[PDB]
Amino acid sequence: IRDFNNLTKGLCTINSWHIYGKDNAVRIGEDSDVLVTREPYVSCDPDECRFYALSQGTTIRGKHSNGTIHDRSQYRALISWPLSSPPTVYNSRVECIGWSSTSCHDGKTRMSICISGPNNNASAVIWYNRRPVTEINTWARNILRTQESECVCHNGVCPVVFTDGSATGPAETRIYYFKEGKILKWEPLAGTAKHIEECSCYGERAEITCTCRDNWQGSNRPVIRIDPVAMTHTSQYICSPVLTDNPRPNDPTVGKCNDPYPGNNNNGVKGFSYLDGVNTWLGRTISRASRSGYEMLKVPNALTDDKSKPTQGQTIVLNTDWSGYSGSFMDYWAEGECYRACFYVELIRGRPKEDKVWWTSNSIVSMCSSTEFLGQWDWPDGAKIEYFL
Amino acid sequence: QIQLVQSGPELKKPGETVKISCKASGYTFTNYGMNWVKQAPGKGLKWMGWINTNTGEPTYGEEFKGRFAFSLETSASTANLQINNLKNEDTATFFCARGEDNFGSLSDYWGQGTTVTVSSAKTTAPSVYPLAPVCGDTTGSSVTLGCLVKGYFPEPVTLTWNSGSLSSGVHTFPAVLQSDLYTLSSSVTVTSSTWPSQSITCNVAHPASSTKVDKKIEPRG
Ligand SMILES: *[C@@H]1O[C@H](CO)[C@@H](O[C@@H]2O[C@H](CO)[C@@H](O[C@@H]3O[C@H](CO)[C@@H](O)[C@H](O[C@H]4O[C@H](CO)[C@@H](O)[C@H](O)[C@@H]4O[C@H]4O[C@H](CO)[C@@H](O)[C@H](O)[C@@H]4O[C@H]4O[C@H](CO)[C@@H](O)[C@H](O)[C@@H]4O)[C@@H]3O)[C@H](O)[C@H]2NC(C)=O)[C@H](O)[C@H]1NC(C)=O
Ligand SMILES: *[C@@H]1O[C@H](CO)[C@@H](O)[C@H](O)[C@H]1NC(C)=O
Ligand SMILES: *[C@@H]1O[C@H](CO)[C@@H](O)[C@H](O)[C@H]1NC(C)=O
Ligand SMILES: [Ca+2]
Repeated sequence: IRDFNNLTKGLCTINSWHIYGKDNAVRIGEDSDVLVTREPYVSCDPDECRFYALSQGTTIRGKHSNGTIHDRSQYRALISWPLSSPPTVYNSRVECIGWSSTSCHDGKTRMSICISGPNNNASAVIWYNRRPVTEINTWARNILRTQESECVCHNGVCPVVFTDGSATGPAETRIYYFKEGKILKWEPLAGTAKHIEECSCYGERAEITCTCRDNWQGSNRPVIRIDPVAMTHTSQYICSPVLTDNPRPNDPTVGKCNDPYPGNNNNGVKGFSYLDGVNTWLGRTISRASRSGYEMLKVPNALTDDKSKPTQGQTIVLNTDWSGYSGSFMDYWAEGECYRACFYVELIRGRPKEDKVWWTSNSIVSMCSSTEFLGQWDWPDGAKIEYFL
Repeated sequence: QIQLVQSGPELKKPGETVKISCKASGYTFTNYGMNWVKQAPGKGLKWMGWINTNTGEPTYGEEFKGRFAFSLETSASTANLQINNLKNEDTATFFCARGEDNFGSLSDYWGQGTTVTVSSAKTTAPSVYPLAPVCGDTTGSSVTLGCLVKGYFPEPVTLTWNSGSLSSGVHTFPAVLQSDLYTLSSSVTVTSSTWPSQSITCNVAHPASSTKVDKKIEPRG
């Protein structure tokens, strides 16, 4: 659309979740040429939505897929492919090179940010309208990292959070505000979260909100609210005792708002939440211990009340199937009064758990908010690790 | 919370097949898969495999493929183990645990076990004898009585001094196998004031062959 976007609506009433799109990438990859991806996200253009993910430069079935469990290699790009098609060697478009990304569209065209390099000489290049325009070196030389999901723009301004430093320590997270590709401004992490890792975001009423990972000492979730106009921000935790990170302790009756709810150490998983008062929904794995299942629970006022519980659920995928990363996205350009809220779930396959195959790849599964209360299905990746042997 | 109960402990001679059950109280069967662990009086705990109580997908640890079969009676929220062409090597106690996650890496909650004894021996009900003392200062202001349960097969044997009500003072020993059968002992030290004033008794149920004795310990002194 020839004019930048504004976030002018609020969320629609989230009463159940319908299916939006699921590629069956791993089921199709026992016989077409699908690339091994990991870390998916889905982000829309004014004209189409498309799945994204980091590639590993090899197909599921080809010999170089052995060891795609390694997060970082100079063979990974951010690639897009049409909704619910597989990332296949032939329909996949490359966006930019490197091992951590984040991309979003500003109303006019799209930005895409790729981070690359060795852990202590890594570098970000912010592409905008498929041309490189800015580069950022590491500020702390320890695996410089950005969102792994859709970033969000308002009036030409798209906040990105980055983190460089350790996911065990204090690390140095830093919020940037780009416009048309250039560094407008940036800010150090302000507010109460201990460590910020890997956020997923959304926008409503001129506010960009983000749910993230406390990989340091938190089983609850640091949340960052950004004012795109003031180019300013806070961090805090989700008050609700329903813990969404994973691994997890049992859920308290009273969680904690301003510090990491403790129990688990140096471990997390990327995840999201829609924080909108009575109409709040928190996604989390069904497993306490590992990436199995995905549940969506209505927990009214979860961000604020430190004693909040579910009033309604929805299982996205059974505990006896596998889950993984999750982040949010919205069709910002979509006719209506409000924003249909949506999310994706990475279905991870292979190693380390299904170790009989030497690879690790995944599937997208994805849902969006239905105001009617629709019946539920649960949505398995679907492949049999035994046909690849 | 989750309350898995398992079937009673069988005696099956080499060659046969036994049905071992786990019945799921507590959770919603379908969203948590069943784990089966073997505990020999040897190694300690062994994973035999999982059962996806949703589709029925079974996974078996190498030593278990083929003679073993995890199955379910869904409806009953029951999971079953089946050992076919039974070896005396399978003589052990098995568990169903509940897999927290997909595949059953953690096992939150375990049933109480089911002990199989693979053996050709005959069920020989016991002879129960009341062991009462000839005389002597048993430590001080106290008297021990005893009871021997010789002749039974197979274990278990449930002993109780006076209907359960006599508790403080019992030391029931383990059974020990001499060749074909078991022999057992239990001691109960009572106060000098309690006996033969009150009525001490050695109540014995041999579940295995319907035997239940109550020898009284008459003074015989
Ligand atoms: C047709 O389709 C419709 C629409 O899809 C179906 O209706 C939906 O069906 C759902 C299942 O019944 C129902 O969800 C439930 O809603 C209640 C509200 O009254 C909510 O509390 C439930 O949430 C718990 O349940 C799941 C397990 O079933 C848990 O895995 C989840 O964590 C929630 O439990 C935990 O929450 C609290 C804090 O943790 C505790 O109170 C609770 O004990 C529990 O703790 C354990 O679990 C945690 C993770 O598993 C763990 O961290 C912790 O340590 C503990 O281990 C659930 O959402 C939907 O509300 C319902 N929706 C609608 C509109 O109806 C309908 O039934 C279908 N009908 C037919 C014919 O098919
Ligand atoms: C976006 O909103 C700003 C005010 O925040 C306005 O000046 C601008 O022209 C708007 N652009 C569009 C396409 O709505
Ligand atoms: C590749 O896979 C093979 C078996 O297919 C395995 O033995 C080998 O160690 C794997 N890794 C590398 C670097 O070759
Ligand atoms: Ca965490």
